[PDB]
Amino acid sequence: GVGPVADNTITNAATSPDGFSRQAVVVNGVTPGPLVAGNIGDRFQLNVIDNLTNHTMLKTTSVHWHGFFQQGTNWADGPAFINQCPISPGHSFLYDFQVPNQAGTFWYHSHLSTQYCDGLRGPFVVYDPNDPHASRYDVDNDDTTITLADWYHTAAKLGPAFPNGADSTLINGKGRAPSDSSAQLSVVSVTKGKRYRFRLVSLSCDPNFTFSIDGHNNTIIETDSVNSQPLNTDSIQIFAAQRYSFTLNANQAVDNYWIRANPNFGNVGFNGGINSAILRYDGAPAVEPTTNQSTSTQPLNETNLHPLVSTPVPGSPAAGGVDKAINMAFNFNGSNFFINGASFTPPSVPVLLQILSGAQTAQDLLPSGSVYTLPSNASIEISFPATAAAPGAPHPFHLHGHVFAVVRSAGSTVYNYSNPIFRDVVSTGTPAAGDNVTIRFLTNNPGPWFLHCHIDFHLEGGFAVVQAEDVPDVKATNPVPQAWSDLCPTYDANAPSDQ
Ligand SMILES: *[C@@H]1O[C@H](CO)[C@@H](O[C@@H]2O[C@H](CO)[C@@H](O[C@@H]3O[C@H](CO[C@H]4O[C@H](CO)[C@@H](O)[C@H](O[C@H]5O[C@H](CO)[C@@H](O)[C@H](O)[C@@H]5O)[C@@H]4O)[C@@H](O)[C@H](O)[C@@H]3O)[C@H](O)[C@H]2NC(C)=O)[C@H](O)[C@H]1NC(C)=O
Ligand SMILES: *[C@@H]1O[C@H](CO)[C@@H](O[C@@H]2O[C@H](CO)[C@@H](O[C@@H]3O[C@H](CO)[C@@H](O)[C@H](O)[C@@H]3O)[C@H](O)[C@H]2NC(C)=O)[C@H](O)[C@H]1NC(C)=O
Ligand SMILES: *[C@@H]1O[C@H](CO)[C@@H](O)[C@H](O)[C@H]1NC(C)=O
Ligand SMILES: *[C@@H]1O[C@H](CO)[C@@H](O)[C@H](O)[C@H]1NC(C)=O
Ligand SMILES: [Cu+2]
Ligand SMILES: [Cu+2]
Ligand SMILES: [Cu+2]
Ligand SMILES: [Cu+2]
Repeated sequence: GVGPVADNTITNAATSPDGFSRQAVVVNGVTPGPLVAGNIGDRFQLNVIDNLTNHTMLKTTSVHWHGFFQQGTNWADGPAFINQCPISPGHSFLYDFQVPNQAGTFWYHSHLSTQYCDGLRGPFVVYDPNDPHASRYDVDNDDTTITLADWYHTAAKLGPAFPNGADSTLINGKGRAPSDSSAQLSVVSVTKGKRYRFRLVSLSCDPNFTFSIDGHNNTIIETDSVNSQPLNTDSIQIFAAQRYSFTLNANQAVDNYWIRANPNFGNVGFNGGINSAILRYDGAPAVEPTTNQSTSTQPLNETNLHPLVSTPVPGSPAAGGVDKAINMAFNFNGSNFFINGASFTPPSVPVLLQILSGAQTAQDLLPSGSVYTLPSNASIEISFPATAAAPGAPHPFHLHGHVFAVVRSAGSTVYNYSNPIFRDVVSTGTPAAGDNVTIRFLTNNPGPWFLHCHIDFHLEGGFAVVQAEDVPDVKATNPVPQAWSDLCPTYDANAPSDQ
């Protein structure tokens, strides 16, 4: 829609995606924000204009472009106090980066506190003119992007620290809450006889969703920005921050069909058309579907996903057969999450600025115990053993600046060192199954990269660490613009009520 070169204006506005009016953080007037798009090889120049006025939802902001490597532009990655100080109200900041070696489905969101739950989130697509999946579909545009979101009637800072589900699931920005069962539902239009590349994006801040379309099967062709071999499914459980592209063939009778996105907790099911949208074939009447849900007989299993092209797993085919192995031991005390004994507290000086100011060892870098220094050009293995010590399972963990191989998926005891799927957000599963979800990546990208649970309320509680990669090369590799250098002084000069 907008981009690669565009203004993104951030404001507070009244919205009613489920008929319930509340103040939210919006992008160019809307939540979810507009589709940002471009092509592989593009330079993106996204000018984020901070016109926020509401301290409760934060007047400052910082935008993360989810899934992008940001090689040589660590400064524009987004996480507050990791890669930048927040943009201040009444100021603008230009995110200027390239996407030379990636295509697929991404998203953007505030990476400051829990601000993205309040509305600052939208889809981001990078098209491939030579897309290897192009022969599998006919249509791929603005109207084939499907966004999923949890929506709350009480703002992130005003409700419980860990809410027990959303008031409504939104599909393409609309959904129903119990307060209004006649609220406008989103309609996705299809012309019979065409195949559509639907890009499913979870903008969720907490819950995962089990996505299905009545009377239609789906062919998965992309997993978080990674091209997969075609996998036919009839349902997709999608965790917060994950993406899938699936091909839908509009080959059924001209009719209305229920699109379903059932959350794992909160208001579950479909009473009164909650958790629902409409698949309308051209020529079908402007009414609700009356189609019935069928049992999923081909649900998506992550272990069934494999890259479209041969993609070697970092290291050697053995447990710990890497240059560096890291285990993440989880703890939770009622209010804060801990990884290996440390609950993340954002430092005063952004980690990247600390590095630029000379800090290159874990010892010198702040916060103490939360920063892991990684060797350059090395294979890394990280395990996230599921434990009842950290409730809120299944936790979807996300690694910035990298795609990783999922050598062991949730609900599986298999270690796949041959052809596992690569992605950027992974469910760590449940302690009930004795899950030990394990990932592998190569250190090809100098800079500090955030590694955290993508349930934003959990991130807020400190469920995060920093992977500081190739620290002695970070400054030379990531030259910073004057505008970036100016962010921290401006932010630190703010009255705390203007934050
Ligand atoms: C900054 O942002 C924060 C967070 O978004 C705002 O916090 C809100 O604070 C107020 C208290 O001042 C709370 O108000 C409560 O709202 C309850 C629900 O209100 C809805 O339902 C009402 C009955 O149907 C309806 O009248 C009301 O509409 C009105 O308010 C809307 C905005 O909320 C507005 O868009 C409409 O035009 C209309 O004026 C709501 O739809 C209500 O039941 C309580 O009695 C109480 O009034 C809010 O809950 C807080 N919001 C959230 C999301 O948590 C804060 O106001 C913002 N500051 C400024 C200056 O805007
Ligand atoms: C989506 O994929 C599923 C799973 O492959 C398909 O379900 C299959 O549908 C066929 C045809 O409807 C079923 O076979 C038929 O069964 C009925 C009743 O037993 C019988 O009367 C017919 O003669 C025929 O054999 C099949 O059982 C079923 N498979 C499973 C495992 O559920 C579905 O058709 C696909 N949907 C579309 C629209 O492509
Ligand atoms: C949890 O631990 C943090 C320190 O990391 C502390 O600030 C907080 O008070 C604790 N909360 C409890 C005891 O629930
Ligand atoms: C998970 O895997 C790591 C590394 O292989 C291992 O050290 C750890 O003990 C495992 N945890 C569990 C609970 O299986
Ligand atoms: Cu993200
Ligand atoms: Cu990210
Ligand atoms: Cu979590
Ligand atoms: Cu992040």
